[PDB]
Amino acid sequence: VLSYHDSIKDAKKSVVNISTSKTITRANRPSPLDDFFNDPYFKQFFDFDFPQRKGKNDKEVVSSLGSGVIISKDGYIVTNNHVVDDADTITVNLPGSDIEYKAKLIGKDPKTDLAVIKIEANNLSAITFTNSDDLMEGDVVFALGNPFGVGFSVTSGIISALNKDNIGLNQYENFIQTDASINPGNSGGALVDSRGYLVGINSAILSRGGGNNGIGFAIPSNMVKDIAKKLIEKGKIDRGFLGVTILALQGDTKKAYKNQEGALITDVQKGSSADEAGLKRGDLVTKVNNKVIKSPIDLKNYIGTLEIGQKISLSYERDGENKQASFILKGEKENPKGVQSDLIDGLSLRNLDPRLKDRLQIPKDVNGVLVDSVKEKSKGKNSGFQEGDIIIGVGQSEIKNLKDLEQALKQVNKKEFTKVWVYRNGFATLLVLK
Amino acid sequence: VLSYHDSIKDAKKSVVNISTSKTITRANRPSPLDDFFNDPYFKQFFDFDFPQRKGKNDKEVVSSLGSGVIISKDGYIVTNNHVVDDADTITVNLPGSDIEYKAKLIGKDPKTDLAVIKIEANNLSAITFTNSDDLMEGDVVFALGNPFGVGFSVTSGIISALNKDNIGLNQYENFIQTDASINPGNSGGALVDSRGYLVGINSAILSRGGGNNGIGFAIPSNMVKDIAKKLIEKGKIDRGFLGVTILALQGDTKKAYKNQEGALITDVQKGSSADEAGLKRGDLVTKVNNKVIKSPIDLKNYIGTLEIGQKISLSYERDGENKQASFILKGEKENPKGVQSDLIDGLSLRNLDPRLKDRLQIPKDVNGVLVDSVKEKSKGKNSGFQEGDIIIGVGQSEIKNLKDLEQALKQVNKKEFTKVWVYRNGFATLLVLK
Amino acid sequence: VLSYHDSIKDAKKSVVNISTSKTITRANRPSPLDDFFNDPYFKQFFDFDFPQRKGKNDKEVVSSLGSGVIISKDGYIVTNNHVVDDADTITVNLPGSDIEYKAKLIGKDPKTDLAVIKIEANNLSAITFTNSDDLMEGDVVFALGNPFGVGFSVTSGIISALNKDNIGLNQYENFIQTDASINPGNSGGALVDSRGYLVGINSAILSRGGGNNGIGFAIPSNMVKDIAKKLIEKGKIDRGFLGVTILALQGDTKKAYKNQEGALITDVQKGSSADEAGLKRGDLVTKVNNKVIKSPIDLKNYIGTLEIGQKISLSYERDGENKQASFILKGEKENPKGVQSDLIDGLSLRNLDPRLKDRLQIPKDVNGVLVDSVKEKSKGKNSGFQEGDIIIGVGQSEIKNLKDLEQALKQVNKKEFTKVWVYRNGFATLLVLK
Repeated sequence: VLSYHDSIKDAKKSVVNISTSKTITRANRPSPLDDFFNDPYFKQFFDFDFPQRKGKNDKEVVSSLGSGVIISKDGYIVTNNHVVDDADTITVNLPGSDIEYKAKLIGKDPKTDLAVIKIEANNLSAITFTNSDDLMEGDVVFALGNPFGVGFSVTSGIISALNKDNIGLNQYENFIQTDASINPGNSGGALVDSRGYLVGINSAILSRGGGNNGIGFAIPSNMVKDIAKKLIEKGKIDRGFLGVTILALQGDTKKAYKNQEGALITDVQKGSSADEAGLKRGDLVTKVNNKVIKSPIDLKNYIGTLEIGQKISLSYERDGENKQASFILKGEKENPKGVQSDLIDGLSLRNLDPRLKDRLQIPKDVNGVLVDSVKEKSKGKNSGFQEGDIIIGVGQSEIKNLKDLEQALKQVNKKEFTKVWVYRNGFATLLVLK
Repeated sequence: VLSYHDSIKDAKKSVVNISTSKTITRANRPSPLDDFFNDPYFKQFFDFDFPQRKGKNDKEVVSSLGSGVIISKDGYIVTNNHVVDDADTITVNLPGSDIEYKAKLIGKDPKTDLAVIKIEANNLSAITFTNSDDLMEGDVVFALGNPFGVGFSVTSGIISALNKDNIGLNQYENFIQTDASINPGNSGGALVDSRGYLVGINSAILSRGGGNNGIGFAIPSNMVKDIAKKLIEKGKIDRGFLGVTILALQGDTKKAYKNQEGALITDVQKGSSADEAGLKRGDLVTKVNNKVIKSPIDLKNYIGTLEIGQKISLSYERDGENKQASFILKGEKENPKGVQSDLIDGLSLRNLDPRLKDRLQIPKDVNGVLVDSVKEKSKGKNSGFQEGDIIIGVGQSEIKNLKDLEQALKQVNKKEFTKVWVYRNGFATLLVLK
Repeated sequence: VLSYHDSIKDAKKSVVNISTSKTITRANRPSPLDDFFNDPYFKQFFDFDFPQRKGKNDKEVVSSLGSGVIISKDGYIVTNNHVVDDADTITVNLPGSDIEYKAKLIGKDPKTDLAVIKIEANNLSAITFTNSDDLMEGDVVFALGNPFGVGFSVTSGIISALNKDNIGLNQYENFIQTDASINPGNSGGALVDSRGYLVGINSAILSRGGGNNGIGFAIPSNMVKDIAKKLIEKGKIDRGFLGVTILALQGDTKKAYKNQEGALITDVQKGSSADEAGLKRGDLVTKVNNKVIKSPIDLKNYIGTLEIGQKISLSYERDGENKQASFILKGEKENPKGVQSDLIDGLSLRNLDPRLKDRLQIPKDVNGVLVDSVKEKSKGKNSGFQEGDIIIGVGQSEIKNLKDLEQALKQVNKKEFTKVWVYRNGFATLLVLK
C-alpha cells in the first residue's frame, strides 16, 4: 500500500496540541454570528443529543484549544497570538509523547499575530524550517494540527495561491493557500511540503462553517523564521516604517505618470525619512537593499520584518528618473513634517467671489478657486485646463476655497486622472486630468 | 518536486478573468437569502473588520466578476450568459498578460446560458478542445478560473458523476461533476483533463454557501463546441422541438407496455412533426439520425443542439414494432394537432345518471361515465375490467363525465398502471391497469 | 489514463441503493434546525427554481433513502438500522442491475444500529470482508453509495483518524474517519481499501452542511462481520455487560493509585459479575480473554461484540498485583449488590454537632462528619489528613452528615485528587488527596 503517513509520523513530534488554561479567553471569543447556539454540545460539532455528555470539549471559554510547532531543540514553540493572548498557564499536549507541562511565553506580537514559548522539558524535537518561496502553485503539501477537537490530524493537499495580503487578520499578512481540509484548532499548526519540511503555518480559513471549504491560509515559513528570532532576542517585535502612505502603480496611472514602475506613493507622510531622502508624490518606491517593491503591501510587510533606527539606502523614481537616497526606519510614531504638490504643480490659484458677469444669482455655482496660471508640465495642460479657468469641482465633488481644493488635490495622487469641473468665461467644462 | 503546475501554466493564458462593467447587474442579483448581510465587507468573504478598506471586491452590483475561455485564435471567448446579461462594457483581465480592453459580445443564448465574445486584441489563445464524453468517472481533471475574486487559482481532482440533467440552472443541461474546489467567479471557467485539454465548463456547484463542498458542475465541452459555432454564425442559437411531452420508460411500464424500450412519450403536443411521422402515445422514441435515446433529457438536449426546418428521420417503436419516417424540427411554437389513444383505445364510453336500482340518494357516488364495450387488446382487459361497469375513478381520483374521464385518460401514459374504481352491476371494485 | 474506476465496477454490484418504502419514517424524520424550509425542492439540493418538477426525490417522508452492502452470495445485505426502522416494504435498487424488489429484514439491533436483510433473488453478489484493524493513518481508501439521491457515486481519500467512540450516534461505536466526500444516503454504504475489499461502513458525517465537509465516519468491517453473524443467527443481538462503571486511567490517577495500568473502574455496579469475581473500585481492568482494555469504550464496545451468559476469565489488578477470575456477561438488569470502599479506607467517621468551643452560631460550617480515626494507608495520610479532623466538604462541596459524606466519597473514584475541606481544633485546611 502507498501511504503518506511517513510525514505524519515525525510531523507530530514537532506539531503540538495546546491546552491553554487562561482565566481570560476574551480575544479568542466568538463574535455575534448566528451559529449552533441553543444546542451547544462539544465545541465545533454539529450533531444532536448523543450519550457522551460534557467534558471532552468545553474548556475553550476560560481556557483555549490550539496547535503549535516546536521550532528548535531548545524546546521553543510557535503559535498564533490570538491563541496565546493572556498567557497564564499555557499548558500543552504533544501528540506522539502526551506530555502536559505548562509552557512559558518568551514573547509575542499581535500585529504579525505570532508568539514564541519555551516548553519546560528536554529532548524536544525541532522542525526542518525551509523556504516558503521556492514554492510553485500545484506543489504538494501536508497541513497539520488538531481540527475541532478530533485529536491530532493532517490533510493532504496542493497549493492553490501564492503570497496574498488583502486579508489583514491582524496587521501584517502574506498568506499562501492550499485546498486542504483544516480548521481552527489547527490554529498555529504547520503546513509542510511533500518532503515533510516547514513551508507555512495555519491560523484561519475562508469557509462558511468554520471548517474548510477549499480555502485554507498559511503564513510563510520565512516570515515566521525572522519573526520568531525577533520574539526570542528581545521578547517582542519593534517596527518603524518609511513614514508613508502607498498604493501600487495601476496600468492607467503608469502611462499618465510617465511609465515609471514600482509602488505608487499616495502621500508621503510629511518629514519622515521618505521626505528627507527626497521621495515625493508621483514618485514610486522600487527597492529596499534586500527586498523589491511594486505594491503597498510590499513595504508594509517588509517593514513588518525590519527594526528600529537603521538606515536604508532605498531606490525610488519620479517621472523617468531614479534616485537612491538614505532613509531612517521611521514609523507612524516617528514623523516630523514635509512637502508635496503633483496636480498643484505651479498652480497659481486663489479664492473668489469674482467681479464679472453673468451666470446667475447664487454663490453655490461660483465659489471655488480661480486660476491665475498653469505650468506647461502640469497635467492640467495635458488635458485641456487653461489660465483663467475656475475650479468648482475636483473629482466631480465640489469646493469653496483653496483649502477644499488643496484637500481634493491631496487625493489626486490617488487617481489615475481627475474629473475636474472648470468654469471659464461663461460655461463650465469637464476635463480628464492625467 | 512533482507538481502539475504545467497545466496551470498555459491555461491561465486561455482561461480569462472578467472586468464585466455593465449598468444593470440584475439578472445575477443575489437572491433574498440569510447570508453575511447587514455587515458584508469584501464580497464572498466571511470576515470581521480587517485593515484593508473597500476597493478590491465591491463592483459586482454595477459590474460582474467571472471567468471564461478563449476557444480559437480569433480571440472568441466564451463564458456564462448570466455573467454578461446586459453586456455593455464588458472589459477583461487576462491572467498573465493583464490586457484591459473591452470585448465585443457577438452573441448569447439564455437557454444553455452561454455566450461568444470577441476580445479586441491579438495573439490570443486557442484552447485544445477535446471531447467531454470520452471521459469516464474517476478520470483526473483540473478546475480553472478565478474563485471568489482571489485572482486566477486552480484545483485538481476527479470525476464523480457524468452527463447529467435534473439540475435546471437554465433550460438545457448535461453537466459532468468533480470534487475539485470551485466557486462563483469560476462562472464560465474551464475543466481540463490530466493532459490539459478542455473537457468542461464550470457554471455552478452543489454547496452550502458557495465555497466548494465536493460537488462542482461543468457543462460538457462537446455541447459548448456546437453552441459557440451556432452563436459565431448568426449571433444567437435557434432550437426547435418534436412537439411531444416525454419521459423515461419505468420498470413496470416496460412489462405493461410489452417489453419495448426507449423514451416514453407522455402526451403528444398534437399533430406535430412527431404525430405526422406516426409517433403517438404508447410509443417510445429510440434514436435521432446521430444520437441515441432512452430518456427524455436525451431528446430535449439533442433538440437543444439542433436548429430549425431540417428533416430528422428519427426512429420510434410501439407495442413491439419499430418504424422510421421523418420529422421536421418543430417547436412548441409550431404544431398543428393530433391523435392520442392509450387506456381509451376502442373503448365505448358515455355519460350517466343511471336507470337501474339501487344504491343511494346522492350524485357524488354514481356520476361518472358508463361502459358499453371494452376492447380485448385494452389494458382494462388485462386487469379485471368488464363490460357493464361504470367508471367512477381514474387513479384514486374521481370523475363526473366524459371530460374528466378523457383528461385522466390523457394522464394514464404518465402512469405505469392505473387504479380505476369501477362500479359494477352492484358494487365498486378497484383495479390494476397494466 | 489513470483512474480508479476499476473498483467502482464491482463495488456497485454489492453496494445497494434503497427506496425504503414504509409508512413510518418517524425515526429518520428531520430535527428542528434552520436547514432549508419554507422553500424545499428535491431533498438535499440547495438550488433555486429549476424546470424539473416534484417526482424525483420527495419520497423520504413516506420511505427512506439509503445505502447498503450485499455481504454474501446468499443475498444478505447490511445497512444501518435507522434506514430500515419500521421495515414495511424495503425496496432496493442495486446499481448496474436495477432489480426493484422488496427485501426481507432478517434482523436488527438498534444498539450498534445495524441490520441484516435478505434480498429475494438469485445470483446476488458478495463483498470481500477484510480486516478493519490491519489498518493505519494515511492509507488510501474509497467511500461509496448514494450521495444525496444522485445514483451510485464514489469518492476517494486517506484515513484521518482511527477506531473512535465519543461520536455517540447510537449506543456502541468504534468508527474510523476519512476526508472523502460522503452525504446522508450514503447512510449504510461502504468504505473499501485501495484493493476493493470492505474495511468500513459509513453511517453519518460530522459536517457543517449535511454533505461532507471533511469528516466522515465508518464503523469497522470486523465489527459488522460478527454483528451480522449474530443477526443471521437469530434476528437480534444480545448484549449483557459486566455490571459496572468505567473510565480510562488518568495520568495523576496513575501516580496516586500506585502505578497500575488499565481502564479505571469508577464505581463497580455492585454484586455484578465483577464484585462476585473479586473486582473492586480503584482496581484497573487489563484484559478480556480476547480483547485488551485501557479505556471504558474498550469494555463497553467489547461487550458490544459479546453475548449473554458465558463466563469471561478477565484480568484486573489492584495497586501492584494482578488477579484473573471468572465473570458472567451480566446486563444492567442482572446484578445483585455490592462492595465499595476507597477514600473511606479505614476511615472511622461519625455524625456531629460537636461539643467544644467556639467558632460560630450557625450550623452551616460545622455540620458534617467527625473523624475518630484514619488508617495509615489512606490517601488522606499520603496528603495531610489526620485523626480528630472533621470533614466539612469533599471537593469544594459541603456535607451535612454520613450520607452526604458517602455520596461524595463514592465519587472520589472519579477523581485523581480531592480538595477536601476539613475543620480541626480551631481552623479548616484544604488538602490534596492522592
